[PDB]
Amino acid sequence: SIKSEFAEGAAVFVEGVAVFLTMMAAFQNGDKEAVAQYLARGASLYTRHEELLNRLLQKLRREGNKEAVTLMNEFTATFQTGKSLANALIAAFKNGDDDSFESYLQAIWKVIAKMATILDQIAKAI
Repeated sequence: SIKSEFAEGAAVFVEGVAVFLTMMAAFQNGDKEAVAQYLARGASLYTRHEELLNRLLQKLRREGNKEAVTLMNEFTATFQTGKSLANALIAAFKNGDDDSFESYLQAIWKVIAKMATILDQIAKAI
């Protein structure tokens, strides 16, 4: 159902946000081995989330909920376009470029915050 897919996607979002916050703290504390593990985990969370977003969008389009569809479109467009920032973050990790890594963490967080606002609006429109 729409509600089942939404709740499962929300829980993956919560996991990803938590991992991201933990990764920012590890980076600040100079624990790069932990940062590497969190970056690897974020990758599988991306795949898990993308599947749930697809499933939810299919169900929303079939039921014809216009407000929820347009919000979900913005969430998914941001999720997909934001992959470019994630790839740059990974590149900075591989290059040992901590200044760039820091910059992308802070820019990504701004996007995550926007996505969390959209997600709350989706919950109120389903």
